Amino acid sequence: MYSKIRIVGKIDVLTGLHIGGSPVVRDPYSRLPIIPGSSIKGKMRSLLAKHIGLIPGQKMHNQDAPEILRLFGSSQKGAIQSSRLQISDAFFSKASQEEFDKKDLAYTETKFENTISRLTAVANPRQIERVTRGASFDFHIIYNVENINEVMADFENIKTAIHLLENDYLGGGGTRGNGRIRFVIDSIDTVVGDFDSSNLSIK
Amino acid sequence: YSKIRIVGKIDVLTGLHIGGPVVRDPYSRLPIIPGSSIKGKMRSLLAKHIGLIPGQKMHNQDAPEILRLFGSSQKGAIQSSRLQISDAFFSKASQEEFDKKDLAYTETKFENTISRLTAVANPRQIERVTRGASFDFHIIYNVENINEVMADFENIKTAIHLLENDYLGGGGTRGNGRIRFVIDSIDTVVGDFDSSNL
Amino acid sequence: MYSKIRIVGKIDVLTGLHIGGGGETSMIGAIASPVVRDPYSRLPIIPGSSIKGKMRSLLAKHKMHNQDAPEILRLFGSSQKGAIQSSRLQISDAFFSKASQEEFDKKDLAYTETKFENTISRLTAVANPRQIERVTRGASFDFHIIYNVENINEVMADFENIKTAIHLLENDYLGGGGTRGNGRIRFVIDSIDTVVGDFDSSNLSIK
Amino acid sequence: NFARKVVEENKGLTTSKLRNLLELINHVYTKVYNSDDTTLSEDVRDELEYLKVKFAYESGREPAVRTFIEKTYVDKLVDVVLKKNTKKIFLDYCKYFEALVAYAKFYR
Amino acid sequence: NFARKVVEENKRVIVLFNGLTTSKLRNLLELINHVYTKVYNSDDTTLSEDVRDELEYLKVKFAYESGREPAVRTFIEKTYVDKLVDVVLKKNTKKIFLDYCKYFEALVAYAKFYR
RNA sequence: CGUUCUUCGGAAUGUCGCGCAU
RNA sequence: ACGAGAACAUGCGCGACAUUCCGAAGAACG
Repeated sequence: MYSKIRIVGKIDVLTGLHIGGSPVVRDPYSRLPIIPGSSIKGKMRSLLAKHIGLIPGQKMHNQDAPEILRLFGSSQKGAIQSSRLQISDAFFSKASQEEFDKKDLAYTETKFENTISRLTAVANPRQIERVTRGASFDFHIIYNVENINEVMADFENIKTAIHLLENDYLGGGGTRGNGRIRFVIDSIDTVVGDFDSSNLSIK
Repeated sequence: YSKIRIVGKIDVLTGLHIGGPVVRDPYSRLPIIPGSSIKGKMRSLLAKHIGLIPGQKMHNQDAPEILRLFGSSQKGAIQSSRLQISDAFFSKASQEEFDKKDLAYTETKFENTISRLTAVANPRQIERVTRGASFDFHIIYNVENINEVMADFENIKTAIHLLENDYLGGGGTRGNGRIRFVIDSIDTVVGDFDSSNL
Repeated sequence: MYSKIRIVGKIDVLTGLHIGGGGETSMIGAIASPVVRDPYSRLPIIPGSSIKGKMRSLLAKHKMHNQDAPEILRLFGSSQKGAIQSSRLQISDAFFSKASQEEFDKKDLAYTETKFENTISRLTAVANPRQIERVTRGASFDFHIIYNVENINEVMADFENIKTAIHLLENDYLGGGGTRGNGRIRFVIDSIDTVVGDFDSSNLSIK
Repeated sequence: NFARKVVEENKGLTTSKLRNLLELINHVYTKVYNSDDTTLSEDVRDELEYLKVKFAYESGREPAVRTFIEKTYVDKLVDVVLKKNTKKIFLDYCKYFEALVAYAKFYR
Repeated sequence: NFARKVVEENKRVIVLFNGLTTSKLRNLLELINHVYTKVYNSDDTTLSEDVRDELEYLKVKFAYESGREPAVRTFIEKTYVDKLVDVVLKKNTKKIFLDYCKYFEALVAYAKFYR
């Protein structure tokens, strides 16, 4: 009996979120900003890999700790491990869409910036499009239970990754203010299988 | 790998101007101090405090302390930034203090721009946040070398001491933007690092 | 060592100081010349812009701003394309001092007083009333400026020029008008110290 | 709206008085920006009441201002903002006043 | 098309539209870019009321910039930009506005091309 | 009482631009 | 009694790093 645990929630951008693609990444059918699922997956994987520890002189993403390789997937020759985490694209929520339609907000902002070159003491203007602070994206991740005995350790690692990500930023110019996000988990239930995930939490 | 949060307040001693009409958070129309403004001003002030080689056109050739702290992009020496300055929003305490009084969050300052050789004034109208308004600032520091944490927080303290005596954007030369820092709590939000001495 | 020298002192107005600022006033009467007031404390303040502009203009006397003398172009900054210079003088707003506020609260003296004037043409001999808000003579403002030490050798010359400029500001008027005698100002120095760096300003003074 | 036709038909109304009246609108506009309410605010209502009082004295000050007010129906539009009680209508009126100032500059 | 013809007719020795540059046009082109984004968001065969009002404001801005800048006035009179704004306003269709924005885009593109 | 009633410059720049398995 | 039968173009991978909206500018004139 295959076990899949669906974790649904919201990502509330505590600060402007700029996932480029300087236009943001937009869902062409609705022309609304989204968070690419690969952005969440990569940021979580990088943070959790640094927290667990990096093998000295590492080159590839298949050399991380076996914890990282199990949950985030491995493509190593012969030793191929399926990815437990399936992090979907986070789409702009309907509730925040209504709250932005009120007040006639655009759902995006064009932050004006500049860089003062040291030699000329001159400034070079730059416009960075960002998602406004109020916005929330509905995020939906799926966990595959390959090993029933490892679900607890895996969810501890997921909680560690989420906690690091909250204190860190999602993709963008994070070191300069952009990208701060906060996860609010709405439900954690096994969509598929007999597994009892009612005792599980990642935030 | 530990993360220590530096959450505190920034109170404007004079009018604060950061162009964008001051930049405001669109969601609540409240003025904000962009994290990039604080980061750039601190980095420039600290790089001035440390030596500057005669030519730094690339902006990456600088003191290794600066590159370690604020981040680098030198090809083959890409160093991750440890500081992550974040947008200082309008504090709710200051918001309610201004709401009790008949006081607006911003003000308009009028300036003449008198062209001396022609003796003709060219008036200009600037929007700047009134003094006494406080923005709550939030920084994250990622420790990468436990040996260098003391030196990095020394450099952060020096940068903040420089910035408290300097201005933050606008015509600071004409007297806009002087701020004072009031750090509340420095605690390690992630990891086993101890923040008692910080 | 990027040393910064902080100068803090007092400014006492010998005549009414008028520095205008546009805006709206609740219950606005016939008076249409309100002095600039700090919104938070509703007190008259002197904008560092006024002091910087007045001192720079006086020094320039003593098409654009960027063509002035190098000393004026270095202390107060520059914007010439390509040759952009930083500004070593950072004059800030001189807010209403607490000592003068208490001195006014004693006797309940008004901070700002309204003065009546007129201009009359000889041919018609018809007057035009004018009511001007002038900051009362007893007020004093605490001013705080920062001198950034970027060149070590030029700091003494810069402070000599600032002292000359401070004298020029004292001799001349600020704000409303010299021919009217409004805006006479005096500068007293409280503490000049190098807050940042290894620099020492024991001998350096602006007066 | 119909600012173009009226400003062309009526082409000592000086841009100075228009700019003063525009500044008074600016002050109300900042208040309606601070208000951030769909319904018309009571303090904003006081602001526009004193604005119509200022319109009257302006008319008393200069006949040219009065001709402008009567021909452009600015006071009647102020009555409209009150009889409608919304902020969108006030912002429309503020734009119309701005349009009269712009068209006046363009045809000058 | 028409845009190439008018830019070629207004070219001068390089001087375009009596000294018009991209910096002078930057404000108006940013306003028109804002208008376009609102239209891109809109999913309605007919223009909204808000977009109609702010297109009237764009016409006002064209008049104001022309009054301030002789180059922009020459550009408007030669390129029929303001009259085309009136045309799309009276037609009131999203596709016609997108065609007009395409026309402006071609104008600025060829202006840079011959610059 | 009137005058100007913002203006002068910079508007992004440098890099990677698929790599690893079959 | 179909040159046929069974066989995911799939696995891994953050559109990211460096970036001050800034340089100057008296609400002034008789």
